[PDB]
Amino acid sequence: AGRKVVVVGGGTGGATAAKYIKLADPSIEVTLIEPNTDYYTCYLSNEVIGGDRKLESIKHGYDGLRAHGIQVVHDSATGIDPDKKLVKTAGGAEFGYDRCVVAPGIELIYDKIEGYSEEAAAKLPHAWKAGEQTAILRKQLEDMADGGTVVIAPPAAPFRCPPGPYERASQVAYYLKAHKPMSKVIILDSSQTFSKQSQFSKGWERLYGFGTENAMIEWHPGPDSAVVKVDGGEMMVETAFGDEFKADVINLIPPQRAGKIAQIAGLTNDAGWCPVDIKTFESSIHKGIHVIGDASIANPMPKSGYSANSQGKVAAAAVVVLLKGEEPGTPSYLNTCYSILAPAYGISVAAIYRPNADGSAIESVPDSGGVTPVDAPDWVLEREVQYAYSWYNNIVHDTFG
Amino acid sequence: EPTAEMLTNNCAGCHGTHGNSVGPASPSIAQMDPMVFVEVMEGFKSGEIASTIMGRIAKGYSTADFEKMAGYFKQQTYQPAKQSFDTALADTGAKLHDKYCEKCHVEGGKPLADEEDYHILAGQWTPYLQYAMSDFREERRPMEKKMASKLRELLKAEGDAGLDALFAFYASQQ
Ligand SMILES: *Cc1cc2c(cc1C)nc1c(=O)[nH]c(=O)nc-1n2C[C@@H](O)[C@@H](O)[C@@H](O)COP(=O)(O)OP(=O)(O)OC[C@H]1O[C@@H](n2cnc3c(N)ncnc32)[C@H](O)[C@@H]1O
Ligand code: HEC
Ligand code: HEC
Repeated sequence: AGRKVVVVGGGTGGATAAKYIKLADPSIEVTLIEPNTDYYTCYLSNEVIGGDRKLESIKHGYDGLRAHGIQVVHDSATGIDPDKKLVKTAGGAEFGYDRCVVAPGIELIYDKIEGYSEEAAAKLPHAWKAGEQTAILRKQLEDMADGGTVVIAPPAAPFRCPPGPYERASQVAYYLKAHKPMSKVIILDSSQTFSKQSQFSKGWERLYGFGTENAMIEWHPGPDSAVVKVDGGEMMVETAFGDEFKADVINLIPPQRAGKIAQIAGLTNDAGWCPVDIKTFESSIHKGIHVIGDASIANPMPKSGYSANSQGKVAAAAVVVLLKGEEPGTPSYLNTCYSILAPAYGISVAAIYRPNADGSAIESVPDSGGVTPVDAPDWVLEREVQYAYSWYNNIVHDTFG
Repeated sequence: EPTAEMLTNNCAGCHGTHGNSVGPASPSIAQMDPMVFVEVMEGFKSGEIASTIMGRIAKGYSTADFEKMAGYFKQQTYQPAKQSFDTALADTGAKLHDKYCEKCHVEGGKPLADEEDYHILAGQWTPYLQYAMSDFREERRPMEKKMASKLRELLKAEGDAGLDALFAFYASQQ
């Protein structure tokens, strides 16, 4: 019917819910509010940083879904307050919505590491949103002195695509070899264990040295080594156990939470992530808004691009049929995060989820999913890189379309 | 239980919206014989067909879901993967295909929706098919005894140049 659904945010999650909604029943005018021109991906940016992928490759327009019956008004949302179902944006526009899909991403919390700021980002970069940021870090790695040390500092708790820091360390290490088995990646982490750890370690052993300590990657555990609340353009970071690591390129990855607009609107809870209903992704706080995967609390679904896409669908379907018809049904969601470690070595973790029993509770269907077995043969590791690319090419087409 | 389309939504990530994979290596699974689909899918599940990940994926679904799903993929239209084939070889492929594969690989191995049974090979992504054969020649995948013979002894009267020629020919069929 002639409905307006407003989708705030037009990245993986937002875009997926936008097109699939228009797609699902073309009489609904779907407006997609997004501050900017281009979507730079981040799910394969570390390959730009490693040097094999041009930054051009991960830039993507809205022309696709736009020319698909979606009005892409480039503007930042500013407020949203329900009751009288309006959405306001930094320049004077208020769009009425019958239902709204908020998909803002991660707000990074600079504060948490005293020394770091919004303006420190430009010199010591978290490339955890991509574009410009990925380029800074690439310039710094191209600019590093052979011998130069790079440190990478994972937050902990919930962050976006967990193997991210370690695939970055692999990609970086992959490059550094350009500067002679003479350089070093140092990861100062906030956690005891980590995602696809044994496969990551086996990989590192195999490629960049690792037990050898005539090795190019060093992993330093956590909470101790959690790079806290100090770093400075003296080019030093200081962990929570007070050691000082001086390094030529440091990449601080700050703690994250639901994007800002989710906080203005009232969608976050105690943790600073938005509570959603697992069947339809409608907010358990304000009705008529659906928040998707990053900014939402989705039981073990890792905060990833894939998860965003899936949820996007469950959302798209959930609203459109709920919007103007009847009772939506049950869903299945899926995730797999891929990590390429060297052009020929790739691993993956994959999982299938289902509304476990009844109500809110997403639980992986038992006996399924997993990550590339550690005893994987050459062909698996070699093939997976190609299936990683394929996953990329396909998901950025499924999504903007 | 979810609709076929709910379950099939979540595969778009790796082999295209509707099963038609964009580059460079995932298989398109759009027009797929629903019978071949549960065989393969349940094979992946059991481990008998060597996968890099589909055994992990497959193991979370069960036969009826493979049926809802094959029901869902059967109605799509397959789209040939536009990729580069060899001209000089495109030809020789055809010839060799008749003489060794044509028995079961229906009219260039195309997705003929000719009611039942067929193995789609025209317009499928070359890297995949190259891998496909590797799992065969190496005995990672169950291979039917005639499928073998023609490949295993006969095709190899041409040697690897043979397979090259076949790979170029299925790719010309766009
Ligand atoms: C950065 C990173 C993340 C990764 C990753 C590696 C890195 C280095 N690797 C991944 C991988 O291999 N596989 C994956 O499946 N994902 C990976 N990811 C995860 C990550 O990229 C995804 O989680 C993420 O892109 C998708 O999450 P999302 O859909 O929730 O959000 P987004 O960042 O994609 O876009 C949100 C969108 O919202 C816009 N926006 C913000 N605030 C507003 C307002 N006020 N109004 C309107 N628009 C607004 C924002 O600009 C952004 O485009
Ligand atoms: C990426 C993480 C995948 C997801 C999610 C799904 N599939 Fe998949 N599929 C993928 C690859 C890389 C391959 C090759 C096999 C391997 O693991 O090495 C495939 C292949 C298939 C096939 C076989 C097609 C053929 O030509 O023989 C089928 C039947 C298939 N995939 C089905 C399928 C379905 C129904 C999924 C959604 C639930 C699904 N796949 C997800 C990678 C990925
Ligand atoms: C008749 C029996 C044959 C012959 C003469 C050939 N093939 Fe094909 N093939 C056949 C079957 C029943 C199957 C399924 C697997 C099984 O044996 O259980 C296949 C499958 C393929 C595939 C893989 C398809 C996929 O899953 O994507 C390929 C790539 C393939 N066959 C190729 C092929 C070629 C090149 C042949 C001529 C030398 C050939 N086959 C012969 C059955 C038969």
